[PDB]
Amino acid sequence: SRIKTPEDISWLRINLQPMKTALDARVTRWIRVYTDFLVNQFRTTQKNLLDFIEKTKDGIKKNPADHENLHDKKLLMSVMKVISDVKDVEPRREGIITRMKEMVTKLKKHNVPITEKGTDDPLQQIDNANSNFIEIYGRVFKVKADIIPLQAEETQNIKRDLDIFMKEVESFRKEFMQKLPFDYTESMGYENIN
Repeated sequence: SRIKTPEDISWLRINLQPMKTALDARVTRWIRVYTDFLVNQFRTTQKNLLDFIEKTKDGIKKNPADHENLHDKKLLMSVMKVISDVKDVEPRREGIITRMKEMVTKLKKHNVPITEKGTDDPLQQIDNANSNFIEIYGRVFKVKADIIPLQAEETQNIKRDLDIFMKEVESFRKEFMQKLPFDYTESMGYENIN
């Protein structure tokens, strides 16, 4: 823009406006390529973690009823889920939220502020998702406190399984060694091998 108006040489008249416009457009393409992806990444990871705390609460709501199958994990629409491991995955999302908030602060320098001024959104979509996240983390914690206690018994079950199966493995390995070097019926060459 600061590039001078069409300057004419002494010999003939001259203009630069098409080049000026095309360079403006080129750097505008640069700006667009930079902006779109950053808005997308920050907003998507925020909506992701919001929904993640949602489904966390919903999962913590299922098991509190004491049953033998609920002593184990849960199975729903091809997804497998323990209570304790989810009590653990909750702080992981809580931790990603902070880096995401810094990223949204950076995004609050191009496009979240274009929203704040242009469309007059009093609350941006990311910050709305963030407030909802706070509420749902609270509710998650409330249901989380009740079913903190979990599968000591099932860990013991795993151990017992490993034991029994190793013992039968050992007996079968002894039989493996017995029948391993052709100590069986040997009538002919193909027979003893087969």
